[PDB]
Amino acid sequence: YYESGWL
Amino acid sequence: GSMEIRVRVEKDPELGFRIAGGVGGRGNPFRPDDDGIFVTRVQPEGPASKLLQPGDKIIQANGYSFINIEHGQAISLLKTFQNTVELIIVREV
Repeated sequence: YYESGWL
Repeated sequence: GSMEIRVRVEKDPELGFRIAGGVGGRGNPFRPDDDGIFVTRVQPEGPASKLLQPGDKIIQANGYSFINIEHGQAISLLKTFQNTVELIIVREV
């Protein structure tokens, strides 16, 4: 799955 | 079991969490056949640390529905809000 960077 | 909960995260200077999922996001570590947006990591002592938890599913942010939202669209939206981000999340209790 694709994980975002820190938001 | 699941409930829709509202939390307000104050960017200080950012929200302090990561997400996975969304349309095109190829899933998430919690519910593979749910194409929604899931919180994956929460920074301890960050602005979200008393509010969100890994596994939470974001379904709205400042009135914008996250149901049927694409992965990058959700990331961009969260990055673009400048101050408070009022979230509706789905959580198992």
